[PDB]
Amino acid sequence: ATEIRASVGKMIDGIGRFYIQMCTELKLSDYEGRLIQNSLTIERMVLSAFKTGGPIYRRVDGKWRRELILYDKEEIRRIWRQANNGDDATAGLTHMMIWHSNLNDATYQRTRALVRTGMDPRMCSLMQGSTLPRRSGAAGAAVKGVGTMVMELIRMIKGRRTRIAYERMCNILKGKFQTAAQRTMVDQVRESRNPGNAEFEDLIFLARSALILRGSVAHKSCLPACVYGSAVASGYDFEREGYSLVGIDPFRLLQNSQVYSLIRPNENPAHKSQLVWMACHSAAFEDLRVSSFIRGTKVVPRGKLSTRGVQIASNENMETMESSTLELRSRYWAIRTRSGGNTNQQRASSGQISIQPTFSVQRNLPFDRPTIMAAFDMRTEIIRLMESARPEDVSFQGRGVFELSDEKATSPIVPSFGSYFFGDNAEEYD
Amino acid sequence: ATEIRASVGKMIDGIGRFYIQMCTELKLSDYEGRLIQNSLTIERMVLSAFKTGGPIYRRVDGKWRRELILYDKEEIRRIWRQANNGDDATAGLTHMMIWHSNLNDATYQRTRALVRTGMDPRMCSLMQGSTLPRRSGAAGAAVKGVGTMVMELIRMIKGRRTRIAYERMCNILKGKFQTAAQRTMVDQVRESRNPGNAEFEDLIFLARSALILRGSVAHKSCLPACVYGSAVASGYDFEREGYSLVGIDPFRLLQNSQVYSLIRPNENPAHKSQLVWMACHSAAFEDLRVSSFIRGTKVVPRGKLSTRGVQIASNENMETMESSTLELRSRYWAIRTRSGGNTNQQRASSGQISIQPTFSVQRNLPFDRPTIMAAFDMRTEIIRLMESARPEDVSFQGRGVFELSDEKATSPIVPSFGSYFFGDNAEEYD
Amino acid sequence: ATEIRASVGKMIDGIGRFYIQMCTELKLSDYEGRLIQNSLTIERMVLSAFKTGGPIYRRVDGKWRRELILYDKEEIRRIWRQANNGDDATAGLTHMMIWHSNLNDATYQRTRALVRTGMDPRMCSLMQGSTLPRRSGAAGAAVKGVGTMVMELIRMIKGRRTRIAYERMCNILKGKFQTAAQRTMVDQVRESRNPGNAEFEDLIFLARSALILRGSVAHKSCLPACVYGSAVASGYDFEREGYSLVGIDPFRLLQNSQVYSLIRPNENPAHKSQLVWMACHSAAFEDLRVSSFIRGTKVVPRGKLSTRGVQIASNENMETMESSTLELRSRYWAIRTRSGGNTNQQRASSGQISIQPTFSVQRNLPFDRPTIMAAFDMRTEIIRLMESARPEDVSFQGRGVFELSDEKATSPIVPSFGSYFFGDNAEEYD
Ligand SMILES: Cc1cc(Br)cnc1N1CCN(C(=O)c2c(-c3ccccc3Cl)noc2C)CC1
Ligand SMILES: Cc1cc(Br)cnc1N1CCN(C(=O)c2c(-c3ccccc3Cl)noc2C)CC1
Ligand SMILES: Cc1cc(Br)cnc1N1CCN(C(=O)c2c(-c3ccccc3Cl)noc2C)CC1
Repeated sequence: ATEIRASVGKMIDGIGRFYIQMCTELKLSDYEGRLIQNSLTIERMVLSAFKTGGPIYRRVDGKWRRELILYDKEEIRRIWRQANNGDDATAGLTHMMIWHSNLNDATYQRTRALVRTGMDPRMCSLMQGSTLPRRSGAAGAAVKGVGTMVMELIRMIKGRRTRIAYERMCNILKGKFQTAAQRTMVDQVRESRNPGNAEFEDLIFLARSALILRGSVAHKSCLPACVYGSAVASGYDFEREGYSLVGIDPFRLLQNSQVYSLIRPNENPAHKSQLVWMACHSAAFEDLRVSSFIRGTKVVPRGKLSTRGVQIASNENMETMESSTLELRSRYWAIRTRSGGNTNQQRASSGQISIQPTFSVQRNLPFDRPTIMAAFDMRTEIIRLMESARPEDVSFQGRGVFELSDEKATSPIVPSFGSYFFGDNAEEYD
Repeated sequence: ATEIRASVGKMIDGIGRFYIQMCTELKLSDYEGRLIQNSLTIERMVLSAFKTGGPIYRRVDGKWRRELILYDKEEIRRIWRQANNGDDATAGLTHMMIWHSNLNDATYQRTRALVRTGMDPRMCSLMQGSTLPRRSGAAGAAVKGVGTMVMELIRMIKGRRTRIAYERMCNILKGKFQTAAQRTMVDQVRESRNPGNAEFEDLIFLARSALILRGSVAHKSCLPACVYGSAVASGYDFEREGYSLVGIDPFRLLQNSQVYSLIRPNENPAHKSQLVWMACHSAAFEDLRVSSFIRGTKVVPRGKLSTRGVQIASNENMETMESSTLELRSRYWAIRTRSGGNTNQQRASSGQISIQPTFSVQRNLPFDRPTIMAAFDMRTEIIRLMESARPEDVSFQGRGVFELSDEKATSPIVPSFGSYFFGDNAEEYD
Repeated sequence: ATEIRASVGKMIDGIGRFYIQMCTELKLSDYEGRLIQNSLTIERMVLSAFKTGGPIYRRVDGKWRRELILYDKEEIRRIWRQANNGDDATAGLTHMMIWHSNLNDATYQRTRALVRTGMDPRMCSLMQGSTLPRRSGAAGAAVKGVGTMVMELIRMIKGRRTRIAYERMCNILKGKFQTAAQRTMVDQVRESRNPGNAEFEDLIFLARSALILRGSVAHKSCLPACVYGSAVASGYDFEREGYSLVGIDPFRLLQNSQVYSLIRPNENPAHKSQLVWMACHSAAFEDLRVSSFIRGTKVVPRGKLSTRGVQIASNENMETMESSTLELRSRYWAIRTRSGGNTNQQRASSGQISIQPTFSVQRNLPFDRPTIMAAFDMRTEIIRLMESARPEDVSFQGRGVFELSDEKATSPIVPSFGSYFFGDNAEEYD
């Protein structure tokens, strides 16, 4: 833990020093450095570098102005290495990619790409890290969802270093599955010589199963570089204090930060805020109920958000652009989990699925129909297993949210209970 | 459109002139002519004529009095032909039958007739135009529901002009089905020589399918004759202005009309009003949600309506009868559709049917169970097709309600969302 | 009825005289005699007698004190016989056992015992009278649930008087089943020579079926002995007035009684009250909706009750114990039923399970999916039968609740509509 917090603390400290350096280069005011659109361009530039540029937004005579500029990749690559105490520091780079991955996950549906891969577009909840490059970091692998891994595997299916890269991705997917049955099917896809349609059919099956028997997918609060830099500048030592991606730290940092955003004419700044909050705590595919309870205010579905993406395109004119504060704080916090929830055990039950009439009164007599009727080769084992699962089943027994002052997660608050962020479009009402 | 509005405008103009004529014959006051019970008798008389009579209600010394009278069928038949500029005018007649059909559809469940035909009594939503005579008009055919057509077909199954009338009804049903699979099954029932139990079994199957893969059934706002007549009298020219059954016109006319009803001691006039509003816009089997949103006030299920039928029987005594205004106006309007909604296409999906846990918090993990589990000869094609359908699926993408001033349907309002009018009795709570 | 009310009135009159006698022996004040914990010990002592003792709670110098004492079984057995006018009076004894059975049914989940018997722990609603001894009274047999009978039958399966006791329990279970198919399966378990796994598998099947096709299980309001005794003492004659266990009498008696309870530091007295009210009217496995409507205030699930059991263990210290009034009255009353609801008939339907679109408006088009899709050896007959059942189906047509003044059940009030008491734990949210 101390050792982990030490290295994490270093890479966040690196990103910070880099951002401050980059902010002085461009001669940006502190406020300007803390504009989200400016942070994303600077983040983009260091990622492309490993000519490079993008739009940078300044404040001249009461109006927001765009001014795209370019740098040498070598100059940036030099500035990054040196902000990270000599080392090449690839870890801090994939941390900015995962942040971009998370914001993409909240902003865009990847339906157009799912159909090409022959996948059900209703698998979006399985698509964490889909806009993340194949062969990302170890951190990138961890964050990638079951569906993402399946999609990457099909692209391959559809040069003996190709076979090892195939087996690598199979093992990444296998390690994510929490049941033996699901894992044995991955062995049958990996062990296959010259993969084709059978493996395609198998991976589509496995994806569907992961909607019920969920895979272990890592979640990491990753913040725009301007949040870290602003903290390094203001006198916070990430190396002496350490840092966590899954503990309280990102929540605490956001509670001590103020980021800004460019907002368009018709857009609701509160809705823009939800989007960046969701991305910040990797929450695109969380239950809206749990997000809402943590944040304090309601977390509304994508289709009910009166907002477009964070990035302002080259097309649109700056004259109508205004700048708003992003509300990125929370009521409570919670530990970010690697778990997909309970998949097996099946240790007893405890519950009630029907009633026995005591009073002679006119009424319907409720019963849990799917569950009662349910109880009446590896695919067969999988089907039977996911037929046993009920939406009513509770995962993460005992674990709860925490107050912002409870840094050591001493006193968990267990909450009393629309769930899907992407279940509200012109074709479906979920 | 202009040509259609021209003929529609003429037949509504005919009905108007007829009603005014009939109102002067009976020496009725304007108010009395606009009593719904009086309109229904006059409507009945011209339909029977093609001795004939019924109850007529007057206002003598502060009390409502019933006074049944009879006319020569020939005299009525003469009065109808002449109000319709010489022509026999059968179209205007079937328009009054469809109005009666719609009021029946809202007033009575046809369960007793469904059981005799060997049909599930839960098919009421398929029963538009069931009280409409076999071999009605072309308009009558259009308005008749899938279930109605099936019921008529069984009565036949249970004289070579019998075979053509059989094939006619098959084609009416076929034209209503929006899938190839459903249509090919109708060919197999029609092509059959000497129909029997196989065809009975096939048509029962087809009826069940039409609850999910819905048929194209026409909907026509048809108003009591007293509404049209009152407009002709007050100076409205249906021929110069044209008229529509599916556009704004009936809504606009109702917004400029005042009809009355006889109300019994225990009855809620507001509930009586809902019933006649439902009948007026052919809405017996609509989603109560959409009816409520259009009308402005809640549209309550039949079992929660403290009202009986519009017609006051010969048995009941007039001394307790009072007269109320029927509230037949709306907040908005909407185009009446021929469509049954989306049945096929299956072009991608876009949506979310599960969640991925981000926070370590005690909770259930929702998922759309029927949908996920779903994906695991013409009857087989039909079953597979209706197993793909979800109640969550959206039909009529882009189309919405309109303000009463938007005559050209320029600006659609898409609404934000109990659905069944007949799902609230002593045996079922739907 | 008069004859039944006569004998019931006698046994309740016996229990009363016994309790008063026992209260004078222990030199208890009236208030103390009406403390629920004191009533349960006295009840326990007469049941064990047929050395015996338990805790008795007094009020000394502003503090509650525990003082366990013992009696001769023979002395108690003498006191019971004589309070019941000479007779041995076993009936009044099983009435106190059924009361304890009901309080257990409300207090404890029997999941740990269900798993040992190889039964689904979600069958709790079938477990009325599980803590009641095998071979109880005839009254005890009636009150025992389908699941209880199955559990007892397995214990047997897992000395030719063993065979008759086996056949006896089979007949008790058979008489409870409301369908022929379920009854014929019980014949196949009973007729079996040397029972084993086939019978185990059959009885588990039968238990599952009874969640949908419910068995006829008796329900009896049985009150703590202190309620009866307090009424005998205050001048009520149960023998002249008669008494009922299923009519108005227990409701009326509770409305004229005041019982007390020992309450722990953290406990909500209102929640303690719900628990004893539930036990009093045998309502552990009723729909919470109907319980709430009758009682007047909400009847909360077990997991949301901030209370533990009624009995205060020898471990816990009395110094923190305070005494509260138990709120055991109701808004209305209802007849306690022997019926499990409608299981067959299938006489038509009457209802609506889909809609037909009238307006061209963007929306989902609801339909009852399970019901529509449903319609597409004795076990097979059972499966098909329970596949026809819908949670929406109405049982007890016409029957309703009554005002406390309507003793003759003249005017039934039919109510307008969380259902499970045990569907709210750390593993399931039902
Ligand atoms: C930014 C931040 C990020 C994370 Br992850 C957690 N904690 C954070 N802060 C740091 C600043 N902070 C203060 O109260 C301070 C400090 C201060 C400075 C550093 C450490 C502690 C303290 Cl207390 N020095 O002056 C004031 C005033 C609030 C908590
Ligand atoms: C009855 C009605 C049915 C339908 Br379908 C649509 N529109 C309708 N009306 C007609 C009457 N109306 C008026 O404002 C008028 C008119 C008037 C008369 C005819 C046409 C237009 C007008 Cl504007 N002449 O005087 C006043 C006053 C309201 C709208
Ligand atoms: C206890 C009780 C249980 C059941 Br089961 C039903 N009814 C019950 N009571 C009895 C007492 N009670 C009274 O009003 C009385 C009576 C009285 C006493 C006995 C009978 C009737 C009456 Cl009215 N004698 O004085 C007053 C005062 C209320 C109703």
